[PDB]
Amino acid sequence: HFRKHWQRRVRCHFDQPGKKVTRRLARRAKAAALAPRPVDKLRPIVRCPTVKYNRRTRLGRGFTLEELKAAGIPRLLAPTIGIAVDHRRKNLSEESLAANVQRLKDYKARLILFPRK
Amino acid sequence: RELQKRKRRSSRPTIRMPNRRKKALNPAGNNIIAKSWNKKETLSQNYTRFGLVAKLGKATGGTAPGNKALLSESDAVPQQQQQENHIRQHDLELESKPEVLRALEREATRPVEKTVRHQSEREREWLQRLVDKHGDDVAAMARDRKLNPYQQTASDIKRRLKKAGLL
Amino acid sequence: SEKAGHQTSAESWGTGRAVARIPRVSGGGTHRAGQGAFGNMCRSGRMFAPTKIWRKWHVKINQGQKRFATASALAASAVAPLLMARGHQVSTVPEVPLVVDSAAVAGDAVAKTAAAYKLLKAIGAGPDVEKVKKSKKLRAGKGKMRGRRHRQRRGPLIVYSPEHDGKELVKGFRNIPGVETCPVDALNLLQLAPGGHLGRFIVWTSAAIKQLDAVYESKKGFFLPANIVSQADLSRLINSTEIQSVLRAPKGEARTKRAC
Amino acid sequence: MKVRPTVSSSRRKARKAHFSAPSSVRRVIMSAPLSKELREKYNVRSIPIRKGDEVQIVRGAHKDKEGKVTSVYRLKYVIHVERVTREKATGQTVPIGIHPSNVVITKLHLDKDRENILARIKAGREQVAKAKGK
RNA sequence: UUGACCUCGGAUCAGGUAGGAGGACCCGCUGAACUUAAGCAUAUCAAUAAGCGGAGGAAAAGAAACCAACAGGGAUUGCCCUAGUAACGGCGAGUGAAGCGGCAACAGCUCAAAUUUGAAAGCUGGCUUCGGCCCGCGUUGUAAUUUGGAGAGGAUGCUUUGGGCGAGGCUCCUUCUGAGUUCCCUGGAACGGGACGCCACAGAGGGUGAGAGCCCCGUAUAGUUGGAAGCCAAGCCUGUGUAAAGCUCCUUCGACGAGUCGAGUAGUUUGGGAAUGCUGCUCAAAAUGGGAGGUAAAUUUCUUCUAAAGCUAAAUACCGGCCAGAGACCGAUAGCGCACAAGUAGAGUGAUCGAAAGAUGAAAAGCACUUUGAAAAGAGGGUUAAAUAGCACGUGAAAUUGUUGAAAGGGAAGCGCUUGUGACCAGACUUGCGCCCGGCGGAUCAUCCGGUGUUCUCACCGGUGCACUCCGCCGGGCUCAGGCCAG
RNA sequence: GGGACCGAGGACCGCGCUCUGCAAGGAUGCUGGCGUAAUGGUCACCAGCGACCCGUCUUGAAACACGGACCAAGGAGUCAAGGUUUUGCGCGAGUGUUUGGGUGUAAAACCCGCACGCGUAAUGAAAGUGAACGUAGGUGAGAGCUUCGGCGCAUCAUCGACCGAUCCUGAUGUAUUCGGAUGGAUUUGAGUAGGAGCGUUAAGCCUUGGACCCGAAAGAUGGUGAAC
RNA sequence: UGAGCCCGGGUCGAACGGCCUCUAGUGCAGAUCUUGGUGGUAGUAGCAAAU
RNA sequence: AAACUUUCAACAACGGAUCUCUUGGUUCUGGCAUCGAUGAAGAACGCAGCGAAAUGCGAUAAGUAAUGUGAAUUGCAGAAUUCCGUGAAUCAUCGAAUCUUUGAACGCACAUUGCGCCCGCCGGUAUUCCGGCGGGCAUGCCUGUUCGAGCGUCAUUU
Repeated sequence: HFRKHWQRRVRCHFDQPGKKVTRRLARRAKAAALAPRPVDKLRPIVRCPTVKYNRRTRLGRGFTLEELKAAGIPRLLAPTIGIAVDHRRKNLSEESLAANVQRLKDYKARLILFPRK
Repeated sequence: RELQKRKRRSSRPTIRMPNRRKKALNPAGNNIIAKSWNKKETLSQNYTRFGLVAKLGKATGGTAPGNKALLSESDAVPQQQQQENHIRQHDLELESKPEVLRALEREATRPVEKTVRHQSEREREWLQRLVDKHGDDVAAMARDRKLNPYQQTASDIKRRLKKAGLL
Repeated sequence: SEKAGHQTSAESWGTGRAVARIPRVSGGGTHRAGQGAFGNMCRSGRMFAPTKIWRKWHVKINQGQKRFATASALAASAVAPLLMARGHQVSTVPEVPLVVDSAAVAGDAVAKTAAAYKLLKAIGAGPDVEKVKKSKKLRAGKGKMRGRRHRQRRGPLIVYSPEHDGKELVKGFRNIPGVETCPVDALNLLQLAPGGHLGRFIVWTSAAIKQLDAVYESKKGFFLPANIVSQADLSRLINSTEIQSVLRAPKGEARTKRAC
Repeated sequence: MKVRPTVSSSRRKARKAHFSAPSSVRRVIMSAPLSKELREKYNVRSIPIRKGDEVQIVRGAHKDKEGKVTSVYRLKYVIHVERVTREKATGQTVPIGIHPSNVVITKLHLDKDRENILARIKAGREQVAKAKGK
C-alpha cells in the first residue's frame, strides 16, 4: 500500500522507554499529592457485552446509583472517598447488583476514613 | 536555525533554564506519609512498607515478589444474604502490622472536638418572648401571628426550644 | 538530513552543449554557477540511498533463547580453563565459583572501597583487578572524538542477593576499574559473556548461591534444558569397555606405508 | 562516574566551556596550590591567584625559581611572575607565561576578602572531617 | 412652550481592544497536475502540494438524539490487535473503516424553558479619609433555586459548615566540602618508564609545555550559607445570621432548544444512493413526541437513546520557541549552503540564485643587527628541540617542471621469454656438542641440624662439610658434527 | 660400450634374489671450492625470437560507431513494509515478554497479569453436517532389527472402511405434512485414516516506494517582469 | 599463484596494530562522470574583449 | 661530441592528497511555555583612542542603575582608578532606567532629517519677530460620559 507519500507520514518510536519513565513519574507525582490516598478509583465488576465475551467480566466505569444505596454509601460522598459513579449504567439483573454491592462492602471494610479537620 | 547561529556569534549569555517540573515527585509536610516516605524507593515499595494499596484496578503486569501494593429465606433476594430509608450523608459509620499503618488508624480514631453551633442573640430573644407569653404549649406558639410571623411548625419550635434549653 | 544535497536549484543543460547530462546550477555570478548537482558522484550532492531513522536497530530475541544463553554463560563460569581463556588472571583463587560469605559483604562492611579492595585482594581477585588498571590505553581510531576515549579490560563480576546482602556494596565496588556488580535476579548476558566470549570471572556471595536455585525455578515458561548428550566426554564414550569390546580389528594404521 | 543529569561528560562542550569562559569563571580555573607550610597553617588546599602572591615554580624549564606574581593574564590562561623574562630579538625582555597549575603559592596577599575565602574553605574541610569522624 | 421614551449620529471626552510576526505540531476554507494501470480518459495521485483565514503550549474532541442484541456496555482522546475484515469499485490497478477485547489516562458540569413578587435581592463606572457616596445598566429580566437516569414545594428529623493570620515544609538558584607535584632515567617541557605511597558513595569529562584519580576546574554522597516565587501547612485569633446544605417521606407539581427535522433536487465527499457526511436551492413539521437500531415470525409488537444552546484537565501531536543530556553518525571535495567575513562575497530589472575559504610553534620567542638593492626578493647573523616549522607557515603524494648524473636515439615508443654489459645496493652455516685428565667452587650429595609454605609430600630458606654422587669453572688432549655449489 | 635429463620419499615392515648381503617398496660414497664476495636484486641499455589500443555497442562475424589530454579525492543493486524458498537455533500442539505494567547500576539488562495473532478437524453455493466394522484394516515391496524362526520405519501401489457435498433407494413413524434409516454411484475434498507449527537468525527471489547511478518534451500551483 | 603482507634506509611528530566476533555511507580506468590541480598545443595565434 | 627527445636516480619546484586533529554539523531523548499599539519580527542611521570585521549598545549610545564575586582589562597608548575596600573587571547576575529614523506604523507627505493644528516652556531687540524643545492629534469596535437631530412618539385645563 505504498501508493501515497509514506515517507512524510512515518512515525518511529525511539521514545518508548522515554515515555515509560515519564508515565511512571506521572503516577509517582499523583501519589505525591494524594499521599495516603490510592492512585486510582474504585471501578465496578462489569460483564463484557457481546456473545463472544459473555463469559468474562472486566472493570467498568462507575457504580450504579442503586448499587451505592444498597451498600449504604451516599451518592454525593462517593466521589470524595474514591468511588467512581456512573448514572448511565443500569442493573437489569440481581446478579450484577449483588456482585457490585459485595465489592462496595469489601471496600468499606478495608477503608480508613479521616475526620474532616 | 538562523536563530541558533546568531546566539553563537553573540556576546550574550545563554539563559540556562533550571530543571523545574509542574508536579512534585515526592510528598512533603509533617504528616505520617511524608516522614516515612523513602525518596529512593518507588511507589509500590513505599506503599508496601506503609501497608496500603496504590492501585485498585486489575494488575496489568507481573509484580515484584512480595509487594502487596496492587490489589432459610423466603423471598429469593441476594441482597438479604449480603446484609449486616436514609443513611448518614457526610460521614461513614465504620465498625504484626506495619508501623505507618498503625499510625494511620490512630489519627483516624482519635477523638475530635464537637465545635457546637449556637443560636443567635435575636433567636434566643425570639424564643424567650414566645415562652413567656404561651409557655410549654407548643401548639399555640405555631398559630399566633404576632410572635411567630414566619409561621413555623410547632415541631420546629419545639426542636428549637430544646436547643435553647427552655422546655 | 533529508534536505541535504537537494536544497539547490539546478537543471540539466540538455544536448545543446558537449557536457555531461547532469543537473547544473543556474545563475552566472559565482563559483557555484554551472557545477553539477544532485548526483552521488557530484560534489555537494545528495548521497546514494540516504540513511533513514526507520532502519531496524533493535532485534527481537526469544525469551526462551535468552534464558538458554544465560544458563550456558552461567555454566561456563563454573568451568575453570574457560576463565583463563577469556583473559581473566585466574591463577590465585582457590576455587572457580569462589563464593564469599555474606557476612563479609553485607551491610556496610564493603560500602567503603578500601574494604572492597581488601576483600578482592584476599580472595584471589587481586591479579584480575590490577590487570584492568594496567591495561588502560587510548582508543585506536575515531571514537575518541565521539566520547569513547579509553579501553580497559573486564575484571571480576560481583553477584549478590539484594534481599539478604543489601545494596550498599554497589557503592564500594563502583570506582574500582573493571569490577561490576549484578543482582542474582537480573543477570545480564552482556556481562556474563562479554564480547560473545564465555567464562566471566564471577565472585559469588553465599546468599546469591542459595537464591540461584530459586530464581531459575520461578521463571515461567522456562525449564532448565536437557542436553542432547548425557556424557560430554568423547574419550569416555569411545575408549570405553563397552564400545571397544565389539569393535572390529583395525584395517590400517595412522601412517600408511607407500607400497610402490 | 557521573550520576547527575545536569552534568555532561562531553569533550565538545567542556573544551567549549573552558576556552569561552568569562573572567569570573576563568579566575577559579587559574587556581594554584598552597605550600606545605601554608596548608598546615590555614587547612586550605588551593585558592585562585592574585596580583601580589609570592610564588615558586615547580614545573617547566623555570623550575625551582621563586618570585612575586606581576600580572594574571586571564585571557590566555597564564600568569607572569617576577624575573622570569625572555629576551626578544631586539633585546626587549618580555615576561614568560606560566600556568597557575605549574606553580605553588609561598606567600599570600591578604585582605578582608582573602581571609573570608580561606575561612570558608576550612569551614567545610573541618565540617565533613568531623562528620566523617563522629 | 416644557419634560420624557425610542432610534440615528458627533467629540483630539474617559477607560480598553484588533491589526503585524511566527506557523514544526493544531482548527477551518479552497484545491491541482505529474504518476500507475508497460497506450489512456473512470479511478488513482488526493479529500495531498501550492493559495487564504484563525489559536495554544498543546490544539481539537468530549459528558450520547452513542454502541449494542448481550448475562449487555456507558463522555472524549491515543496505542495494540480487529484487518487488509466488512464495504465500494474500467471487480484490473485498486480503495478501505468500525463495534467488541487488552492497555494509557480518567472528572464532571453551566444554561434556556418557573412568579424573588412578603419587597432587582444583581452589575459597570468615578468620587473618596477609603468607611461608603451618588451615576448608569437592567423588568423587552440582572442575582438565588433548578438542568429529565433529574428536579421543585410542603412536612420531617438527623447530619454538615464560614473567614484572617500563620511557624514550618517542598521546588529552584546559590557558598564550602578527598588524596604525591616524593626519588631515578629520557626529554625543550613528565602528563612517559622504574620505585615507594595515598584517596575513592569521587577511576565522568576537561585543562595544564607528551597517556595525570592524587597540579587545577570539576566529579560522588550527605550535609551546610544566603536568596526568589508559587503551593502545601502544625497551630493561633475568630465567627452567628431564627444563615446556608445533604437526605427521607408524599391525599401537590415536574416547564426539556424550529426555517430545526424531514420530502425533492444540484454539487462535493466517503468503505458506505437504510442518501456516508456536508452545503446551496424549492416545500416545510410533532407532542403518550422525536432519533437510531433489531426482527419472516404475523404487525411494523421490541431494544436503546433524547438533535437543533454551552464549558471542561490527563493520557495524544510537535523539522518552530527557552534550555539540557546523548550517539556502533560525518570528520573540512565529508557533515547543514555556511567549523572561518555565510545567506557573506557576488549575479540578476526583479521574483530569486548563491559560493570558495580550518591546522606556525609548548611559548611570538613572528628573524634584532650587518650587507646587496626599489622587492610578497637575497647573503650573513640570530630565536627555537626543530625554521627544508618564517603568518607562502603540521605532515607534504601524484600529475607537471628545472638542475645534476648515467645510458640510448637511421621513418614510433611501450610490452613477453632469455642472456649479456655497466651502475648502485645486499651479504651465505646462529658457524657446536660430546668424551678424558688435573685443579678450584658449588649443590638437587650426607639416613647432618634448625625453619617456612604447601596440593601433606612436595617445594623453598639458613648453618654444617666434601666419604660418595652430580653440576659448573679454568688449563690441556681427543672425537664427530655440520650450510651451498661442483668433479 | 658412449651421451643427456632426473634423485621424488625419509626408523623397520613388502615381493624377491646370485642369501656371512644385494642393483630387491625413489642417491649414496669420496674429494674439492666458497666471505676485500659465493650468490642475488633493481635500474639503464644492447642483442635473438615473440607481440594490433583499452572499454562499450551492433553483427554470424569482422569493419563502423560512442568514450579516453593527465593525476588526486568522490562516485553507482541501498533501506523499509508485505510475500516466498532454504540453512541454523529455541520451544513444540502449541508458540510469540518488549501495546502496556513491574523494575533497574536507567533509552541497557531482568520479570509478566489479561487479551490478541498464527496453528492445533474438514466439507458444501447454501441449509448445515461432521472423521474407527476389522492391531485404523488387508496384501506386496521396503530402512533397520533378529532368539535366524520371523518382526517390520517412512513412503508407494492396490483392495478396502468412514465422513462433508451431489445424484439415487425410501424404516419405525409424524402435528397429516416433517424426517432421513438401510441399501448404491465410471462422483467430488485444498477430507479422516493419529498432528507440525510459532518465533527468530543468515542468504536469495517477488511487489511497492527515488528503488543500481546519470540523463526529455510535457502538465500543474504560486509569484516576477512586460512581448515575441 | 594472487588480491596483498612483512622488514631495511630517509622523512616525520601523537597516536596506532594483530586475533575472534558485530557492523557498513566498505575496494574504480572509463559514466562527452563531479570537484580540484596540472600539461602538450605554445612563448604559438595575436595586442579584439578581460586584466 | 654537444643541442633536442625518451627512461631512471639525487636535489630543488608546482600542487594540496594521505595521516592526525575539531569552540562545527547531523540524528535521538528529556524538563518547560515566553513576541507585538507598554510599539514586535525585519530595515536603516549612529556610538570606541588607534575599529578594519564581527559583537554589543542608542545622543544616558562597546553603555547607566542595582545585586553578587573579589583585584583586572590587555595587540599598543590609562588614571594620583581602586586593594582590611559600598570596590577593578571586554566579570557574572539582573528586579531600576535610557532607548535616534523607520517598520502592523498611527496628524499630512516621504526618494525631503519637509509640511499643519491644540496645549506649555526656553533663548535671542521681545505681548506681536525668529529659532528650538516637551506632551498630544490614525482606523474599526465595546462600556460609560457629554452634545445634537427626528410630527418616531408619550404626557401636559387642577
